[PDB]
Amino acid sequence: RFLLRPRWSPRTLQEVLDADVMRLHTSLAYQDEGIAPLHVPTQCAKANR
Amino acid sequence: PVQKKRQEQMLYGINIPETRQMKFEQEHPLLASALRQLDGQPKGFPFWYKKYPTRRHAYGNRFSIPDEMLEGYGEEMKKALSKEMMSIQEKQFAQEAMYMERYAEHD
Amino acid sequence: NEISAMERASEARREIHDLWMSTEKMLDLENRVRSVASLIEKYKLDPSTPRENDVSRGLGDAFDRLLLLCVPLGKDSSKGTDDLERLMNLAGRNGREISVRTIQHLFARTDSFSEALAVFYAMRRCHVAMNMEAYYAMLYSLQRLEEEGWAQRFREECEEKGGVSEQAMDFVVKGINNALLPENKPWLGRVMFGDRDAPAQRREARDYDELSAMWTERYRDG
Amino acid sequence: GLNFEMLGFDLHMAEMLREKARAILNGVASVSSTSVMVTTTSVPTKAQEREVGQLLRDALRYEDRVDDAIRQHASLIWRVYTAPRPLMALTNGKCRGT
Amino acid sequence: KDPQGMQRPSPEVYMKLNYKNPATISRFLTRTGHMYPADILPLNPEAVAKLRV
Amino acid sequence: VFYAFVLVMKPRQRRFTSQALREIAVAIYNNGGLIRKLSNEGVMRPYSRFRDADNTPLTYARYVTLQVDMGEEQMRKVEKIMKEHQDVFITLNLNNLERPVGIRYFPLDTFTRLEEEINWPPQTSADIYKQLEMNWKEFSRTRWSNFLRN
Amino acid sequence: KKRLEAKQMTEGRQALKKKHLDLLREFHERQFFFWYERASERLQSMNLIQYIPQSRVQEHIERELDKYVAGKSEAYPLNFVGQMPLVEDREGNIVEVPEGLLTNHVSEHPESTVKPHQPHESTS
Amino acid sequence: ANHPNRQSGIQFLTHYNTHQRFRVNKDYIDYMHWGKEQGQARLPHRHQR
Amino acid sequence: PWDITPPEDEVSLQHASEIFNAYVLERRGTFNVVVHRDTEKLAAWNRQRQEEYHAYRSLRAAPHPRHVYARLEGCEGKLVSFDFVFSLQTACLDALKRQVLTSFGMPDGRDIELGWYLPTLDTCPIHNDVEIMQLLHADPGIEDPKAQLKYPPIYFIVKRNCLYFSEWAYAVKHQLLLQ
Amino acid sequence: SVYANAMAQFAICRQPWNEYINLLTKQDSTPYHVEPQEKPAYRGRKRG
Amino acid sequence: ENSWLRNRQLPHRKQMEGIARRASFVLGIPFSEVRVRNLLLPPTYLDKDSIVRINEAVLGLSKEEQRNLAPWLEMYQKELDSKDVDFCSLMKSTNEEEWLTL
Amino acid sequence: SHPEHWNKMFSKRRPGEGRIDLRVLPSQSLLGPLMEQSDTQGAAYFRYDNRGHSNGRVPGLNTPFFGEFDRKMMQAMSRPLNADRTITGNDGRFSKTIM
Repeated sequence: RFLLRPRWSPRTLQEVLDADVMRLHTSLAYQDEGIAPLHVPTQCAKANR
Repeated sequence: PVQKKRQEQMLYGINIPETRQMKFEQEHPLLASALRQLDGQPKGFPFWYKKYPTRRHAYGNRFSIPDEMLEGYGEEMKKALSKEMMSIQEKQFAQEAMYMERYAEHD
Repeated sequence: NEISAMERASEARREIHDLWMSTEKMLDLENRVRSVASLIEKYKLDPSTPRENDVSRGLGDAFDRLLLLCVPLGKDSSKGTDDLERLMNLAGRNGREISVRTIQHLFARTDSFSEALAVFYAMRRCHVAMNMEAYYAMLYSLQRLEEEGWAQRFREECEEKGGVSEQAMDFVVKGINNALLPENKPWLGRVMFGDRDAPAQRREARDYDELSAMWTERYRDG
Repeated sequence: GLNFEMLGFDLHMAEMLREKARAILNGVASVSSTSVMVTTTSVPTKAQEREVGQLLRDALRYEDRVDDAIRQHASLIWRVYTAPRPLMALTNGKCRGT
Repeated sequence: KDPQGMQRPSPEVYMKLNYKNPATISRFLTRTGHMYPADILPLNPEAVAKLRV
Repeated sequence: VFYAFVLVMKPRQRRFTSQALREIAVAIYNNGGLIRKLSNEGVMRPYSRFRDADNTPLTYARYVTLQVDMGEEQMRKVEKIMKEHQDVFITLNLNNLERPVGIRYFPLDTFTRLEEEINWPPQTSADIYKQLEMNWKEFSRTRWSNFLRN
Repeated sequence: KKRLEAKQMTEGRQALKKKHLDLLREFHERQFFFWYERASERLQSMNLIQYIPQSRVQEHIERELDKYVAGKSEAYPLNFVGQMPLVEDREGNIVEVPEGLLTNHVSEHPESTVKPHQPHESTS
Repeated sequence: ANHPNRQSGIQFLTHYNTHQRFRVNKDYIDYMHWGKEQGQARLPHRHQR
Repeated sequence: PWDITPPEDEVSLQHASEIFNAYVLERRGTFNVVVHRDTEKLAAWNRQRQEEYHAYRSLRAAPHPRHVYARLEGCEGKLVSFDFVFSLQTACLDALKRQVLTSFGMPDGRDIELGWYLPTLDTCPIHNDVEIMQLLHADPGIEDPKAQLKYPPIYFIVKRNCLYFSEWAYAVKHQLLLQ
Repeated sequence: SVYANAMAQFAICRQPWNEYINLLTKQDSTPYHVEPQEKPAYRGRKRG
Repeated sequence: ENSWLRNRQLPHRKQMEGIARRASFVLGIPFSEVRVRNLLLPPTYLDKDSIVRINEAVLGLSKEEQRNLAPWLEMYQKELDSKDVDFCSLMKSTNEEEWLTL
Repeated sequence: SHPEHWNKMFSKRRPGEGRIDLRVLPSQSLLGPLMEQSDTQGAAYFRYDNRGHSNGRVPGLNTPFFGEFDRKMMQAMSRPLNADRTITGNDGRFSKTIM
C-alpha cells in the first residue's frame, strides 16, 4: 500500500509495451526524435571550432 | 531665569504629560478599553507596554516602573518607586527622556 | 490501589470524550458548565484529593481538553474560573506540563476581555511560569475580540443598508486600525521564528481535534 | 547531476509551446513522410503560419537548451577523463548521476 | 593557576565580606590589620575593594 | 535599599534613646522619607571608645540599625540632623545598597532587598541556604495568588 | 540609468531601515514583557517589606528597643554583628551580661550590680 | 623607540584607529603581567588579533 | 510537583531579611552555641517536601496502564496496538518488547530497540525503566476523541536490528514497485 | 524527501571515525597523564 | 519596479487568512467557500497574457462578452519583456532572515 | 590591565591603596547568582530574544551543518573563475584547487 506513488505513464511494469522498449535499442534517428548523436570526444574538442 | 525654572522643573520631578495618555487612547483604543475596564485592579498582564514603547519613556517613576503596574502593591511601595525618591541622576535622565520624547520623530 | 485509580481514569476520559464530542445546540453555555462541574465533583478531582486516590495522573490527552472544555466561563456565577483553576492545579501537582498549543486554544475559545483576563489570571494563580508564546496568544485573543467586534458592526451595517460600504471593505482587507501584533507586517508575531497566530480566530472543537487527527494519521503512515 | 529541475522546466516549456501551437492548427499532420519535425509545418493559412512558426521555433530552442545541458555534462565528464595532468577529485560527499 | 588571584576568595566570602563581618574581613588581614600585599596574597580586585571599604 | 544607617548610640535612658529615634524618624517623615527596618541591638563593647562633647570615651554602646527610603538629597538634610544630635556616636551611611559591587542589568533585584541580605551577616551559616530556598518556594507559591486579590 | 538603479536600491534600503525600526519596536516590547515578569516578581517580594509609617514608628521603637528586656521565656537573638548583647532591663540598666564580657565589665565598673547573662538553656 | 610610552611601537596590525600604538587612547598596556599568552604585553591579545 | 502543593504547616510569609535576623543563641550543655530559631520548622518542612517527593517519585514508579501503538520502522508498514500496564519498577521494558514482538508476529528473542515517537515527530530511543517513566510522564499521548480508547495511548517505533533477507526482499520489492 | 520508506530501512549511516582515531593506540601513551609545561615565549628584541 | 520591493507585495498567509475570515463575517459568505487569492500584474505595462488572466480568472467574462466589451483584445499582442519576466518570481527569505532581506 | 583599572599612581603604592575599577571583570560574588535568581525562568525560555543570530541562518548554529568542516580557509579564500561564480579557484604554487 503506497501512501504516495507518482503517476507514471505505463502504470505498472506489466502494461509497458515491449515493441516500444526495443526501440531504445535503435540508433538515434533524427528523423524520429531530432536528436543528433554525441560521440563525446571530437565533440568535446571541436564543438566550437 | 528660564534655566532656574528648568532646575525647579527637574528637581520637583517631571510627570509624564497627558499627551501620552491621550495618544494611547486615540491610537490603541483596544488596549485602552481593556485598561478602561481594568482600572484600579491588580493587573497580571501589561496592557500599557505599547504605551511605554521603551524602557526610558517610563520616566514618571523609578526603575521604569509604569504607572499602571503598582495598583495592588502597597501604597508604601508606590511611595518608594514614585518621583519622590528618584536619584538625581534619575531625575536628570528623566527630563532627558521626556524631552527626547517630544522632539524626536519616531520614539 | 492507584491502578484502580487509573481504571477509574479510563472511565473518566471515556465520559470526557463523551462530553467533548457533543458539538451540539444541546450543549450550550450553561449545559457545558453544568456537565463539567459534574465531572469534576464526580471524580473528586478537586485538588484536595491526596497524592494517591487521585485520577488526573492518568487522564492523559483528555485532561487538556477537559481543561479547555470549560473556558467560556458560565455567565451564571463566579464559580466559572474556579473549576479551571482546580483543573490546572491538579495538573501542576501531578507535574504534567500543559501544552502551549493547548493554552493557545484556551484563549482561542474565549468570549470577551473579561474571560481572557480570567484565563490568564487563573494561570497566574496556577503556577505557570509564563513564556512569550503565552503573552502573544493572549494579545492575539485581545485583538481578535475587537476584530470580531468590527466584523459584527459591519455585518449589521451591511444588512441595514443592503450592500457593502467603503469602510466595510477597507476593514475586510486592511484589517483593524492600529492593530497590536499587526497582520500586514508578519515579522511581528513570530516567537522562535515560527508563527504563533493561533488565537487569530475562534478555534472550535474540531479545530483542536484536527490538530491531533492529522498528527495520528500522520503517525500511522509516514 | 544535471539540474533535472532545469531540464524539466525547459522541456515542459517546449511542450507548452507545442501545445499552444497545435491549439491553433488544422493540419499539423497533413504530410506523408515522417522525417518532418515540428516546425515549418506548412499551412494554407498565413495568419496561422505566422504564429505557429514562432511557437515551433521556440519549442526547438528549449529542446536545444536541454540537449545542451546533457551534452555539456557528458563533455565535462570527458574533460575530466582525458585531462592530461593529475586531477584528484577529492570526493567529499554524495554525488548524483554525473 | 590564577596568578593575580581572581579566584580568591570563594563566592560566599564576598557576601560575607560586609561591614558587620569582621570575622571574614580578618581572614585576609595581617595580625595587625594590614592587608597582605598584592604580590603576597593576590586577591580579586572586587575582594580588595570590598575589603578596604 | 536607598540608604542604610547604622546608628551607634550612647546607652542613655529609654526615654532618651526612644526620643532620639522619635525625632530621627519624625525628621525622615518631615523630609519625605520612608523607613523599612528599624532594627535595634542591645549594648555592645566596640573597638573604639567613642567621645561625645563630654570627651568621655564610652566603651559600651547600644546599637540601632535603620534602613530607609528617602530622597537622595533629603539624605544630606536628615544626616546633618543625625550627626549633630548629641547622642549618636557614628552612623555608617551606605549609598551602595541599590548597586552593590558584586552586581553588574536589572535594578530592582537589590532595591527590594534589605541590608540583612545585601550584607550577609556574621551569624549566618550554610543553613540559611535551604532556609532561603524554602522561603522562596513558599512565598512564590502564593505571591501571585495573593496579589490577584483586589 | 544609474540614476534609476541607485534610486531603487536606496528606496529598498530605506524600507529595510523602517522594517528594522519595527522589529526593534517589537523587540523592545518583548523586553518589556520579560521585564514585567522579572519586575512584578521582585515587587511582590517588596510588598512584604514591612514599612513603618509615622503613626506606628512610636510603637516599633519601643518594640525594638525592647528586644532584650532582661527576662524572656525564650532565648534572645543576635545582632547585626551577631554577639549576644548585654541584655538590659529598662530605662538604661545593663542587668544581664554574658560571660565573654562580665569579667571585663565588672573589673572596670567595680560597683555595678552585674549579672552573668544565662541564655535560655535548650534542655528544658 | 626609547621614550617610555612609545615602546608599544608601530602596530599597524591592530584594529585601533591609529597605527601608532602609543597614541591609541584606548587600551593602555599593563606591562608586568600580560604577555603570558600573546608573546609580549605589546601585541594584541589572542582574542582580538 | 512536590513543591506546588501547599504545605502541611504554615510558612509565615515574611521578607527574606527575617531569615538572617532569626538566629538565636543557646546554651547546649555548658557551652554557648548558635541555632536558627526556625531550623526545626525547616527540618519539618523539608521532611514534608522530601516526603512529597518520595511519594511522587514512587507514584511515577507505580504501575501505569496505557495503550501502546508500535509502528515498525521499515517499509512493510505495520502498526500494532495493545493495552499494557506500565509497572515502572530493566524489567518492564523487556516485557514490553516481548509483547510487542508477539502482537507483531515475531519471536521474543528478537533484537528490538524501542523509540519514543514524540508529539513533534522526533524519535528518541528507550533502554531503561526510568527512561520509560519519563517518557510517560512527558508524552501524555495524542489521540482523537472519535477514536474511543480506554487508557491514554502511547506511541513507539520499533527499530529492528536484524533485518533479514525476507525484509530486504520486502523493501526492494517496495521501491521497485514504487519507481 | 517524501517517500523514502523502502530503502531507508537499511540506511548506512556514517562511521565513528572521530572515535576510532581517538581510540587508536598511541606511541606516546602514558599510564597517568600530565599536561606538558609551558614553552619559552619571545619577550621582545631586548629579552629574547 | 524595485526588485527589492516586489518581494513585499504579495500578502502573507496571515493576511490571506485574515481577509478570508473577515470577509466570511462581513460579506456573510460562508467560511468553507472563501478563497482569497492574489494576482500580480506586470509593473510598467500589461501583456496580453495578463489581460487574459484578468478577464478570465478574475472576472466572469466569456469570449462573446469580451468581444463585445473590449473589442481590441483581439489586436493586443503585448507580451512580457525579457528583462521583465522575472517580476513574478519573488525571492524567498526564511523566517530567520527577517532582518536581512526585504 | 593594572594601569587601566588599578592605577596606583596617586598613592604610596602601599598594598591597600589604588583606584581599583570593577568595571571590567565579571564579578565572582555569590551576590549576583543569589539575588538575580528568579521564580520565573530564564530569558532563553521566555524567548525574550528577537533577532536570533546576526547573520540570520548560519549552518552550524541555527540550521544543521551538512558537508565537511573547513578548519583552514581553503574555500573561504577562493577566487571566482566564473562570471556567475559557479566555480571558485584556489591555487598554491604547484597545485590548483577547483571548488
